[PDB]
Amino acid sequence: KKFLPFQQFGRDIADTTDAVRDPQTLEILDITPCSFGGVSVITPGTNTS
Amino acid sequence: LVRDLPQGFSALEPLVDLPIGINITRFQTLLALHRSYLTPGDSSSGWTA
Amino acid sequence: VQLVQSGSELKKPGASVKVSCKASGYTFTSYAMNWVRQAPGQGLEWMGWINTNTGNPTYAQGFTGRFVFSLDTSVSTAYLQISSLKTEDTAVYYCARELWFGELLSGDFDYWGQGTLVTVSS
Amino acid sequence: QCVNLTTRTQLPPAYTNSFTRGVYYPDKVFRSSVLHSTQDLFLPFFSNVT
Amino acid sequence: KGIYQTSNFRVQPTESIVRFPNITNLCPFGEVFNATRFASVYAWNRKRIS
Ligand SMILES: *[C@@H]1O[C@H](CO)[C@@H](O[C@@H]2O[C@H](CO)[C@@H](O)[C@H](O)[C@H]2NC(C)=O)[C@H](O)[C@H]1NC(C)=O
Ligand SMILES: *[C@@H]1O[C@H](CO)[C@@H](O)[C@H](O)[C@H]1NC(C)=O
Ligand SMILES: *[C@@H]1O[C@H](CO)[C@@H](O)[C@H](O)[C@H]1NC(C)=O
Ligand SMILES: *[C@@H]1O[C@H](CO)[C@@H](O)[C@H](O)[C@H]1NC(C)=O
Repeated sequence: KKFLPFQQFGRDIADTTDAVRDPQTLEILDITPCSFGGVSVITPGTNTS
Repeated sequence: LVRDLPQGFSALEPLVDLPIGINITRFQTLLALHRSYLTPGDSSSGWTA
Repeated sequence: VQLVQSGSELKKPGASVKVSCKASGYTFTSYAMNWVRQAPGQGLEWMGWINTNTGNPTYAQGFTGRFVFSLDTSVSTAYLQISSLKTEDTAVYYCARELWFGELLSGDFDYWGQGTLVTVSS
Repeated sequence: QCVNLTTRTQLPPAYTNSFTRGVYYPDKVFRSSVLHSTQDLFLPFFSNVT
Repeated sequence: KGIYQTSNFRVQPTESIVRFPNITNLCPFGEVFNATRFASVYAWNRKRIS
């Protein structure tokens, strides 16, 4: 994602940062949240085991 | 083109921000002036557009 | 920018006809209106121009009286009216667009219409 | 020093149509493949321009 | 016996990185805080710090 020289970091439809400029190397880096998900537990009941 | 404003669409990038704090109510533009040997006279009339 | 005119017509000699000209796609009051004719087999003849702001016509030589220029603003359609038609008036009339520069006009004809073919015969 | 310009024809200006011009970037935010609404000063479409 | 949604997992960050521009010179705060004379309210001074 090329950036025009006037503009700082961008945004998405969720109002979160997605791309940013480095303040030293003046390069463009993408930001993505790391892995996450739900936790579900399989149990045969508290009576069996 | 020749003599008219063209038909099309364009997006204007910002150029510079000028914090001046002054009050502006009127404005005027600056134009050039051509003087040569085909325009005799004084400085008030010896010119071409 | 389109310049559509009225269709062709046939008329007996001695009567009077009116030719319209509709303009679109551009601001009518900004540019003046010029008229030109072309008899079949020869070149272009210019009878004059009419201002689109004040509506004043300016006829050339030999076209005074018989030729009438008139405009309007709301409908924004030019008109050409010729009275006492005879055999030599058989020609096609073209509308010529000329931008308003002042009391002296230039020679830039940028846009033309499709023309209206009239024919005076018995 | 100042000098007044002579031999110039004083004439009224004219008008023409601005075909969807005057659109600028409203902010310094990069966006891609999204229809974004805004409320700011803009040139209205098909306006008279002197 | 059955399925139950309990909580959520996430990758904890390993460290932290701070990105700041290459700059070393200090702002002259004492120029405006220890100035010899101050302008009036109706003619208030405006100075740029950058
Ligand atoms: C050019 O002409 C103008 C007049 O059209 C001169 O305007 C002066 O305007 C001030 C206030 O706007 C008046 O107090 C002066 O009396 C005007 N001058 C005169 C001579 O009437 C303007 O000075 C002219 N430029 C130069 C360089 O003389
Ligand atoms: C476990 O289930 C059996 C029947 O499947 C039942 O008889 C027994 O009482 C249960 N255990 C407990 C601790 O309730
Ligand atoms: C700027 O000058 C005009 C000229 O009379 C005045 O009406 C206006 O109040 C001033 N201030 C602003 C903020 O426009
Ligand atoms: C532009 O001006 C012309 C004549 O002055 C008028 O007919 C037209 O409606 C105007 N258009 C707009 C968008 O103001």
